[PDB]
Amino acid sequence: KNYKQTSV
Amino acid sequence: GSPEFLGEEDIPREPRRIVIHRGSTGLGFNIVGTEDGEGIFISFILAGGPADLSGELRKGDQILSVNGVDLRNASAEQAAIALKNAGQTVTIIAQYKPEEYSRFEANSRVDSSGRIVTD
Repeated sequence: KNYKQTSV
Repeated sequence: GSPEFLGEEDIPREPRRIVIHRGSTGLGFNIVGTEDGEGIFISFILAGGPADLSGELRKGDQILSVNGVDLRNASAEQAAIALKNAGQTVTIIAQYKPEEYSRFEANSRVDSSGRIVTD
């Protein structure tokens, strides 16, 4: 997916 | 006295400067990207968090920079580091890019006003 999600 | 709804008005597409003051707490939003580095986008803003309290960021904004650090070609991990380590005053340059963003989220598209719609 290549994909990455993160909280900041 | 016919109302005047915001919701038809185009969302501005030029870059904006957002200054968030968050002390030593999270900024209160989520970013999405690839490890490719094809843009870092806001996916989610937490109700009541510092970003929300700024009132000037939205889902679908691309984060162009944080405190002068160019993030247009960042990886998600390194963007997160930059944001988390940006200090108490965080100066974001953001630009609304709903077409690019909509490729991340299932069954989403952009309508005539530039709003992101999920079916």
